[PDB]
Amino acid sequence: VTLGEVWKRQLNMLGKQEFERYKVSDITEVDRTAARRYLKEGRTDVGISVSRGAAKIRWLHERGYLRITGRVLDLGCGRGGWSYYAAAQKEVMSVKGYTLGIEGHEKPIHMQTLGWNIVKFKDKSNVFTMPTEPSDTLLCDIGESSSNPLVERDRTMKVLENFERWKHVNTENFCVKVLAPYHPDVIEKLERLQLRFGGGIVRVPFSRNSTHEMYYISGARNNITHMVNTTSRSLLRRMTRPSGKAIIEGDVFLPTGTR
Ligand SMILES: Nc1ncnc2c1ncn2[C@@H]1O[C@H](C[C@@H](N)CC[C@H](N)C(=O)O)[C@@H](O)[C@H]1O
Repeated sequence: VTLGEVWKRQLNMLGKQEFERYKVSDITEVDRTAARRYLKEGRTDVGISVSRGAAKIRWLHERGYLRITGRVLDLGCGRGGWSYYAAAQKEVMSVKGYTLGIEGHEKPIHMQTLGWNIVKFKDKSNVFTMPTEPSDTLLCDIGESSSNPLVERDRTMKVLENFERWKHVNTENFCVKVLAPYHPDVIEKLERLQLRFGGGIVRVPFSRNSTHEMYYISGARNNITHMVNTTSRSLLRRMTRPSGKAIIEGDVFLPTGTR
């Protein structure tokens, strides 16, 4: 019924080469070559980011959709790309990152980029079972893709329900992943969250066309349905006229040392 639902159905029907071409079409992308080379040599001292995810929070921060201040909580921190980006910012007092870490490449990776000494990581943490704690800036980047839209809907609602649980009175700043924002249930829930907490929703250009993920943020006020639909239209437009080419820019580089 929604344009996002049409997008998801069409996406799932794409042939293999069509899918690969489509997913990068007109997206923005950071060049990860430098960071990967250094990490391969165990060079944790260097001013690099541990993940591609850092590019998303940099865009959100630099473009004024999110202020990053005080006590930062990073729910689903993974390797720590957002946590280390936050730690380098002058208004940040501390960072606590929690993540499941049920694989491997997806546990926190220690680094010595700026403010590393004010970051504390806890692996094997389920943020859904944990008690909440206060924060000034609440970040959450959880939402695991599924070809099944109903699974994506369920996962999104769970994340939003838990976000509301964690969203404290002193939480002025927030950024939550909305995996599948186009589902009517998700739109309806976000609208009620917005009445309580204000804020708005945004598409980060570093997201692949193969996901409809958007971010609910504190830094801008906008119309949820309008913003989601505009993204659905962009995604469908790219599907009918795919360039097959991403726009590559410089990675998230950071200063180094203690704070
Ligand atoms: N219930 C949960 N509790 C804690 N972490 C989770 C949960 N579900 C998923 N995760 C983790 O959340 C992470 C999401 C990642 N996309 C985060 C990337 C991160 N923002 C970065 O820049 O590196 C994954 O590593 C998941 O393992």
